[PDB]
Amino acid sequence: METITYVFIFACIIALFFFAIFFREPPRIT
Amino acid sequence: ATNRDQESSGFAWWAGNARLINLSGKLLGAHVAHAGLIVFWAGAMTLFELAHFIPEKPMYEQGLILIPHIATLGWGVGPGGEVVDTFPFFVVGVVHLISSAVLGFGGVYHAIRGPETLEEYSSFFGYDWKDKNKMTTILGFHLIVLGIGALLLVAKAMFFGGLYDTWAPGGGDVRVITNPTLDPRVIFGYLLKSPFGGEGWIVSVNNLEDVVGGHIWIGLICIAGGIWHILTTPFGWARRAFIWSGEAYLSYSLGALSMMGFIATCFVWFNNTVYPSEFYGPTGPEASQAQAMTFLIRDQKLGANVGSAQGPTGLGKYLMRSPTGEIIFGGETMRFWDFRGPWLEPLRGPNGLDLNKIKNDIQPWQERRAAEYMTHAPLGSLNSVGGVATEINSVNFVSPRSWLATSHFVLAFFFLVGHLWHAGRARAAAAGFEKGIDRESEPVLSMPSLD
Amino acid sequence: MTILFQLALAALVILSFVMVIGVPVAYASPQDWDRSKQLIFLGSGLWIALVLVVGVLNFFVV
Amino acid sequence: METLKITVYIVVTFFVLLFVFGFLSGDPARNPKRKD
Amino acid sequence: ANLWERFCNWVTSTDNRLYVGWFGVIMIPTLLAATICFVIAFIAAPPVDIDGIREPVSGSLLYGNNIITGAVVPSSNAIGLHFYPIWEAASLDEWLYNGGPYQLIIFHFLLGASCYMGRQWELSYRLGMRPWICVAYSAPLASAFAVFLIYPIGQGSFSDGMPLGISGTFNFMIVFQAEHNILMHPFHQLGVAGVFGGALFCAMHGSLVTSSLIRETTETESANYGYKFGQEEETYNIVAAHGYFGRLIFQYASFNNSRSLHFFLAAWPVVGVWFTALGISTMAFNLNGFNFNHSVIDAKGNVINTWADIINRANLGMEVMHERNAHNFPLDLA
Amino acid sequence: SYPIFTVRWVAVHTLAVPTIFFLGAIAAMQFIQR
Amino acid sequence: RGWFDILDDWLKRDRFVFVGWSGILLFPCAYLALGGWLTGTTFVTSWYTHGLASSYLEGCNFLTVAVSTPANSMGHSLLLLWGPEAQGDFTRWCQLGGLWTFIALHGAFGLIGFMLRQFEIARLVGVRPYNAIAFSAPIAVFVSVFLIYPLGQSSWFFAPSFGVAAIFRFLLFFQGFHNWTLNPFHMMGVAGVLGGALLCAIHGATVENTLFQDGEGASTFRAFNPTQAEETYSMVTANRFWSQIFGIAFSNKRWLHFFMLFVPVTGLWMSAIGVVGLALNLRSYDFISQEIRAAEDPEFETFYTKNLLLNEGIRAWMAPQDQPHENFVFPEEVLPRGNAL
Amino acid sequence: GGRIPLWIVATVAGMGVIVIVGLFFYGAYAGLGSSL
Amino acid sequence: EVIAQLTMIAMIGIAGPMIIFLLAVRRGNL
Amino acid sequence: KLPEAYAIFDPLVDVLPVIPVLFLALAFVWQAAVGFR
Ligand code: CLA
Ligand code: CLA
Ligand code: CLA
Ligand code: CLA
Ligand code: CLA
Ligand SMILES: CC1=C(/C=C/C(C)=C/C=C/C(C)=C/C=C/C=C(C)/C=C/C=C(C)/C=C/C2=C(C)CCCC2(C)C)C(C)(C)CCC1
Ligand SMILES: CC1=C(/C=C/C(C)=C/C=C/C(C)=C/C=C/C=C(C)/C=C/C=C(C)/C=C/C2=C(C)CCCC2(C)C)C(C)(C)CCC1
Ligand SMILES: CC1=C(/C=C/C(C)=C/C=C/C(C)=C/C=C/C=C(C)/C=C/C=C(C)/C=C/C2=C(C)CCCC2(C)C)C(C)(C)CCC1
Ligand code: OEX
Ligand SMILES: [Cl-]
Ligand SMILES: [Cl-]
Ligand SMILES: [Fe+2]
Repeated sequence: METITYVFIFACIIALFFFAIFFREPPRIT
Repeated sequence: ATNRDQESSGFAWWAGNARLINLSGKLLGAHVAHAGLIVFWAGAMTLFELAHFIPEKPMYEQGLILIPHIATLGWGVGPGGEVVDTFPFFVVGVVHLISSAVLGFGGVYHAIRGPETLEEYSSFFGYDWKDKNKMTTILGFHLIVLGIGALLLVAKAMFFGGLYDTWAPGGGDVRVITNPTLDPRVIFGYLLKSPFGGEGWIVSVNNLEDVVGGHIWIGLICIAGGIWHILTTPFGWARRAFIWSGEAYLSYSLGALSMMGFIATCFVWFNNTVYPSEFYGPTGPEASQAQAMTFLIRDQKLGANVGSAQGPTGLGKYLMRSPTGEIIFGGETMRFWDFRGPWLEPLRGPNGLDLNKIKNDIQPWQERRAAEYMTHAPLGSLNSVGGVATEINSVNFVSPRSWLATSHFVLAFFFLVGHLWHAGRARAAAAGFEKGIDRESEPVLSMPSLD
Repeated sequence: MTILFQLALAALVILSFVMVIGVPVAYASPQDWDRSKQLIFLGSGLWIALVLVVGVLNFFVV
Repeated sequence: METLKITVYIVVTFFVLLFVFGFLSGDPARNPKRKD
Repeated sequence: ANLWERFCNWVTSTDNRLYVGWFGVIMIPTLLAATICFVIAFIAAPPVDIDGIREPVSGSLLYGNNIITGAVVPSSNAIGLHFYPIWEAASLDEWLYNGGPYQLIIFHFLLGASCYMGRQWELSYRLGMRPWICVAYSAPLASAFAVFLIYPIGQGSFSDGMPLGISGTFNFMIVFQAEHNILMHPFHQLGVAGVFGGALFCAMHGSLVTSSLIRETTETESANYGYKFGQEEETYNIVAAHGYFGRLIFQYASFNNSRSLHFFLAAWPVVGVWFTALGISTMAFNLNGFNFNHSVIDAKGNVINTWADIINRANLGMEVMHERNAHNFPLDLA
Repeated sequence: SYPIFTVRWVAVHTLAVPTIFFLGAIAAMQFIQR
Repeated sequence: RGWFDILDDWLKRDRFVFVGWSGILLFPCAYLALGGWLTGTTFVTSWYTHGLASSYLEGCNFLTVAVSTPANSMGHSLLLLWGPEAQGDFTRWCQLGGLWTFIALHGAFGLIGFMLRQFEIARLVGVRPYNAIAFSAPIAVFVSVFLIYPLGQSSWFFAPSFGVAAIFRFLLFFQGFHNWTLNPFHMMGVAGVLGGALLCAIHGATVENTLFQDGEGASTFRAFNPTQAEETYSMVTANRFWSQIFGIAFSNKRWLHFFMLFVPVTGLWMSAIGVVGLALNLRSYDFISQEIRAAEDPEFETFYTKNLLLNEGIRAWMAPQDQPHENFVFPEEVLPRGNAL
Repeated sequence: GGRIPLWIVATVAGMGVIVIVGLFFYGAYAGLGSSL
Repeated sequence: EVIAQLTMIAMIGIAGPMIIFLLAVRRGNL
Repeated sequence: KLPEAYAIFDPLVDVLPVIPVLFLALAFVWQAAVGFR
């Protein structure tokens, strides 16, 4: 149960990277 | 004025040697001044080492770096590396020192009175950084000079007394080299060797035949390319790929010295042919190999069968095997089974170390050579306390291998920083945003958004 | 020859020490670039003579 | 193992040639600026 | 035009979400190779004999580790500095037993990490920027070069490099102290002043700027909405911050110039970490820290211990215990 | 024109006077034979 | 108009070195803590408390000089000069470690004075007191390490000693006895220090490489005057650079400079909590599942067990002299040692 | 208010500190704290 | 002995600033 | 050892290697004379 718990958290942090980059809030100028 | 303040030159005082990028005269006086400063230390440090020198002690117990450079060339040393005459060391120190004044005489002249410009004083010495032909000829000029200096080393080896050769039979001694190796399959066979364990790239050279023969290929290559770059001008593909500016050329040389800096570090640490162990001391792998043989001799004298001695790990206590099957020493020194030394090779056979010759053919000179190298392993503190980090104060010793490796790694890294600084800069100066982004023409504002 | 050496070598150092301070001061000085020039031909031309004698006369005291 | 060795030698050679001929393809002219 | 010209325009395109570049052509495959192998090794790699004495060390999660203790174990001491790719082992099972993956990871990593540094110059050149951000990144990069290659070179084996794990790094620091006394070496001391002052100057500069924001929001909403992206105005009063910090110390101990200040913030930690990288690179050739063992001694000859002699006691405890079966002889010279 | 004895005068001499005194004491210690 | 407001005016006079009401507590306490350390490391010994030499007069250098903590028999005594221990003798006061409590306590109120100095000056010039709030981390670090930790153990003896080499011994003591590297509160503290050093270098370098050309000099330092209203470096160019190189990038200057406050300040606070736990020996020393497995499987080995063997060596070899009051005597046959070494 | 140049005192005070610290580094090899 | 080393390093060390001082008084090209 | 004819110059050769360092120090005395222009 431990090994599944560590890799599951690791996978969420990697999935969090994909959204924080390609689905960020666009910075716009004015 | 004369570009000696920030208002006129644009550079501050902490970057003011850059006020000479287009002052060929004052810049000529700066290099020859710095050239005389090296020649000065070359002679002033050698006479200091000779003054503090003692023949009875080994050179590595006295903190010398250049006397071994003179001794390796065969000047002043006899059989076994023993010093027989200190007069050659004295001449090298004085001639390098007396010569320090003449360049210092001209380096000060070309910098204080000499024409701050030479383009109107002489068409031959005046140059333009953008002049691709004038630059390749100065490169070709100095190539021939360095090519001649390469043939000076072999001139010493083949015609003027020879070189000290640690691999000489029956003990180290100076020997005239009569058959320099010129085979390109061997000389250029070094450049393609892996730089990993067991291979060593060009650090693996282990005979003065290959050292001498390699230096004469370099001698002519620098003469051929020297004449080549005098009679040629860079092709089309060479002009659209490089930056042609005064600082860009400096950055190309910084990255070249950095590479040569790291190469020399691994040389003195691993190589024991051109850096003899009788002068600089045993290497890292050498001294660790010497400890394994020191205790083989001791325990075998008392009745131990070293061949069948099983250590606690299951591997041999004194002898084991390399991953390819060669019989090597046991312990932590298994990593150093690639070491080759004249005090150990007599016991090496077709399949590694020979157990029979170990029982019968070990000589008392090998027992002292192994003990001496064991007690002079390149380990020491910054305040020069010999031994491991937990040793107590007594033996004043760190190996010249340590001073030479650590110092020339610090420089090689800092020059790699110098390349990165000056090379990325010459790019930004050749473009021309090296001082900031233009406000009314900021490039990023004209580009599409990323999202 | 015997002592005509520690006098010539000590005179070599004394001349070397006065120029090293004397040459560069003469160097950036527009006091007398012709008056202050021939003492540089003399000293340097004499400096070469003093190193040439101390060198070849060396061999009689070595 | 020898088959894998040839593949890596080809892959590595393919990417290092894209690197050398990439900079040689007029890199200093690729700047938002003066192009020469 | 031709396809090669169109390809070169795409590699150097400033409109890509993630810039590729010619350095990126090398960086992307080398990094992707290193992480994919690292992730798989950290989870399911079998035990590895690092010290070459037929004593494997478990390092993966499936073999009884957690995030704190798991590690990718360095290659065997029987290999030393020898190049050990997959095709030099008679199979994968032999490759995993001798610490094969460790070499493949650190090699593809240091390669991609160096191209990452050049990639910083490359995009700076295409955007009209000054180029010296890569120089600041050279300090952490040279640090990675020291503990992963420069030190295994000087000692002669990759088994002595820093493991790829949390507890593995702790094992690297303790042994390095017993054999080199890194705490008494000045370069590590300069490295501590770089990281302590780096965090000090980070908290300071961050506080003083957040102490003098122009009031442009209410109390109900966040203060960050007083700044808008791309505005020409500076959202904090610089001379107001100079008037505060200049009175805490004295007037001339404060930076009135913004460019001189951010240079100091970049200079201090970078050259400081440069030294602690050079400290590891020099102690690789066994030029260790200051040795003051038994350096004070009384009028008779009794050793009057100092705080340095106590440090020598803790060092002796680590040295006699590390790699408890790897040694057969009284001296540990590598 | 300018004053001489200020609070800046006291702050300087509180650290300058003992420092030179300590630099002399530590100097004499370099010749202490055991 | 009274004497209070007259004294208030004099303290807040804009002079070269600002005094203020906070100075009455800051200046005398900061001058005695430092001067006490300089007096100790130059002249004072620690022979009767630790069995060590620790002054320049005895032959120590800048690295080994220290003001050692008092002996273990003194307990948590304040060791006042007029107290029941020294009984007014200044010589015997130095010989038992009175200077250590003289430096720790005067230095503690000195830190309080300096933080009050940050609140007082911030009010006079009309700024936000975020600099004072950031100084709370170095104070929580000093209190937990030099005061809360020794109060949890046996005496002031096991507190840090004011010396360069005495601090290195403090860390090795925490490795061998506490396994302080394994504690997750030191790990977060490490991340707050190395992270703040990362931000400090990457922010200053990004500013230096995204500036506008506001001048005609090759050294771009003179192109700035403090009284502008425009930004000296491009924020939108630095955002695009880091968006394409790293993936994300800052887009708000006010958030960026607050983030540089939060990361290093929070890191030190977390490491202070971990030391407060160690005062009671509440350590993160072991993983029970590992030890249950390794005790019954003589082939299971991880870097965790290798480090514990190193901890067992540090304790058994440094204890007899680092803790001389215990009168430890270990024969040669009980000392944990590997093979050969 | 400046009858003696600042660069002169800068060198004198600079040469003055070079000697005093060198006296300290020298003392590391003689007398107490020299291990001998 | 010791004095012989210190006597001359003082002369070598004074020679430097002497050059900058001599032309400062004679208004040389500094 | 050195020679014996050059033996009187032992304290002189003991200080010569440091001379290169002084040229770098001279650049700051000489620029402090011009005021860091
Ligand atoms: C072949 C070598 C070489 C050459 C000729 C140059 C030439 C130049 N560089 Mg470069 N540089 C080099 C290598 C070189 N560099 C290396 C290796 C690095 C990396 C460390 C740098 C980093 C660098 C930077 C960062 C900058 C330059 C700049 C410059 C220009 C002005 C430099 C100047 O005025 O110095 C002034 C000299 C000093 C201020 C003295 C510095 C003293 C150092 C820091 C300490 C010495 C250490 C020593 C071991 C200890 C001293 C002992 C002490 C106790 C007395 C000039 C064109 C500047 C530029 O861009 O110009 C356009 C600039 O900003 N250089
Ligand atoms: C070996 C290193 C080196 C060299 C060769 C030079 C050389 C030079 N520098 Mg540089 N510089 C250096 C280090 C060096 N510097 C360092 C470390 C710094 C940082 C502190 C600087 C900062 C700097 C700035 C900011 C500037 C220079 C300038 C100059 C040039 C003009 C010198 C002048 O007019 O002085 C005039 C000074 C005098 C007349 C006083 C006497 C000086 C002499 C030369 C001393 C020599 C004494 C010596 C013992 C005599 C030889 C013995 C004899 C027997 C042979 C000159 C080519 C300037 C320039 O670019 O010119 C256009 C300039 O603006 N330098
Ligand atoms: C790289 C070094 C270098 C370079 C490029 C120059 C270049 C120049 N110098 Mg300079 N000079 C140098 C070193 C250098 N010098 C040194 C070391 C000294 C001290 C002795 C001088 C002293 C000096 C003075 C006093 C004067 C010049 C002048 C000149 C200019 C005229 C040259 C001429 O008429 O020669 C014509 C060519 C010849 C006479 C042929 C000579 C061939 C050489 C000497 C034979 C041996 C060379 C050999 C290969 C090098 C030995 C290598 C060794 C260092 C290892 C010219 C710009 C003059 C000037 O500016 O005009 C007014 C001037 O008055 N120089
Ligand atoms: C100090 C030495 C030196 C320097 C700086 C130069 C500089 C130059 N030469 Mg010259 N050259 C030299 C010596 C030198 N030369 C000598 C001695 C010879 C005689 C053999 C020549 C013969 C020569 C010819 C025939 C030509 C040049 C050309 C050039 C120009 C292009 C350089 C270039 O593109 O390199 C970049 C190099 C490459 C793109 C080659 C590929 C890079 C390889 C694959 C990298 C491998 C390195 C690796 C990391 C380690 C290598 C070790 C081992 C594996 C081999 C440049 C001005 C050209 C020109 O325009 O001049 C008219 C030209 O046609 N050179
Ligand atoms: C703001 C300045 C300041 C502060 C906060 C401190 C704080 C401290 N000092 Mg320090 N000290 C200072 C300045 C300061 N010092 C200066 C300038 C000197 C130089 C002379 C010293 C010299 C010094 C020494 C030599 C020692 C201390 C010590 C101490 C500690 C104990 C003090 C104590 O119990 O006093 C108690 C006094 C009070 C609480 C004052 C309260 C008085 C009120 C108003 C009532 C008045 C009574 C009234 C007159 C009736 C008379 C009583 C009658 C019945 C007899 C404490 C940490 C001791 C220490 O650190 O030991 C480890 C110690 O030995 N101090
Ligand atoms: C430009 C410049 C600079 C630089 C300078 C230089 C770099 C110079 C050099 C100089 C030099 C480079 C010099 C040299 C000199 C030399 C000499 C002067 C020598 C002498 C010798 C002698 C006298 C010897 C003797 C002897 C003998 C003979 C025998 C044995 C014994 C004896 C050793 C004693 C600077 C930075 C400052 C700044 C400004 C500008
Ligand atoms: C405790 C006590 C007290 C107090 C005292 C005091 C307050 C003292 C002070 C003292 C002091 C106030 C001292 C000082 C000292 C100082 C010093 C000792 C310094 C030195 C230094 C030097 C020598 C320098 C060095 C350096 C540096 C820093 C940097 C770089 C360079 C050099 C290396 C040079 C009293 C009686 C009140 C009461 C009771 C007890
Ligand atoms: C070999 C020989 C010779 C030669 C010698 C020479 C060549 C010398 C040179 C000399 C030199 C060339 C010297 C120099 C010196 C320098 C100095 C002594 C400097 C000092 C420095 C300082 C002290 C600085 C200060 C400062 C300032 C000014 C400002 C800023 C800050 C400071 C603090 C950094 C003769 C002839 C005797 C003869 C015998 C043999
Ligand atoms: O492997 Mn990892 O650690 Ca460098 O010392 Mn030797 O080897 Mn082992 O013992 Mn100590
Ligand atoms: Cl271990
Ligand atoms: Cl062993
Ligand atoms: Fe900022």
